Amino acid sequence: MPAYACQRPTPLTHHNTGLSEALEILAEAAGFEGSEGRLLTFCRAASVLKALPSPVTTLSQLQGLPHFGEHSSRVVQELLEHGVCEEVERVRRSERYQTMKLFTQIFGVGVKTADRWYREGLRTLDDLREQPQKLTQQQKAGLQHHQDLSTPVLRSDVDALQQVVEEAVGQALPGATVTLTGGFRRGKLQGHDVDFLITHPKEGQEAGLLPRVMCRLQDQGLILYHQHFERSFCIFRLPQPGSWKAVRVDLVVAPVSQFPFALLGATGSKLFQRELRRFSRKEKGLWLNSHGLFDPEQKTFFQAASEEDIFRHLGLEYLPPEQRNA
DNA sequence: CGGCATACG
DNA sequence: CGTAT
DNA sequence: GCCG
Ligand SMILES: [Mg+2]
Ligand SMILES: [Mg+2]
Ligand SMILES: [Mg+2]
Ligand SMILES: [Mg+2]
Ligand code: NA
Repeated sequence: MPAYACQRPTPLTHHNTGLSEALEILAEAAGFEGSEGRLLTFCRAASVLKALPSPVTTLSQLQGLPHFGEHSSRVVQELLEHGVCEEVERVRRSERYQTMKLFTQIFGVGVKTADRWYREGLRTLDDLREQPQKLTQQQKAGLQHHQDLSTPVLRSDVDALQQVVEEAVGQALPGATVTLTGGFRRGKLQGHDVDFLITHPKEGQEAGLLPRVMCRLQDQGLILYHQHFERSFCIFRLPQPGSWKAVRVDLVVAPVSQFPFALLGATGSKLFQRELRRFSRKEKGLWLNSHGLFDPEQKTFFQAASEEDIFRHLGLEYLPPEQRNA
């Protein structure tokens, strides 16, 4: 088992679901307390289990696996022996965890804002609605639409949204293309948002595109919220039988020369990209981001034509999106 | 021990 | 500060 | 919390 998540296939569904979910609870709780190092380790340990070819049934099977030390091993041991881990259950039922989870799930609210509100004594969404002076317009949108945004987005919803985005993109810039990214490109059947990447085959033609797209979507009555650039974080109005629902949609524009890097970054998973960038810098001496791959010794950028190119240039076996579910 | 991904709105 | 993968 |  290699130590970096980008060195091993990680499928969407796997053989250690309960064990990984418990470790991910501890990762999430670590983040609510600002402990980014412990969040990473618990996330990494969870991802190792997702990469295994069969269920862990005995503690001996953790020996030699990366990112399993005393703490993550004890969690697994308790789950295997009793079906429950006391630490995990204590976190799950704690007022701090449940409220930070509730608050951070609001669009426009992060850990720092949620923590401040928690310390001020706030606990519920109605507590927040009773004091709109404390809210940004973004938070107001997130709170107004919270119920809809808590409902899973389905793959049928994605097809409908892609068509309306393509329509607006086609008027804004003929020949521009729309690619589905994020979790749905990795094969997820549900999600909490839809992610798209837009480019144009002629380098430079994509300049100024996203304002033109957003203006056209807003004119069509499809935009319930947006920030108004090259990234937009929108709430869309999606038709439903006899009504509609609010859906989070993210749009990204990249020049075609950067498209492989932007596609790689936007396809994720989040942990996969963190691990890939860590691997690039620490093992290969190259600096990876959503725009390119930089050799800081020669001061040159690697021209990729495909994701396959990028994996080859990092000396990694290629992984299709469906195997990047770290 | 230091390090833990990286960018844009 | 927020957002995203 | 774990790795190198
Ligand atoms: Mg997504
Ligand atoms: Mg998104
Ligand atoms: Mg230390
Ligand atoms: Mg997200
Ligand atoms: Na949030």
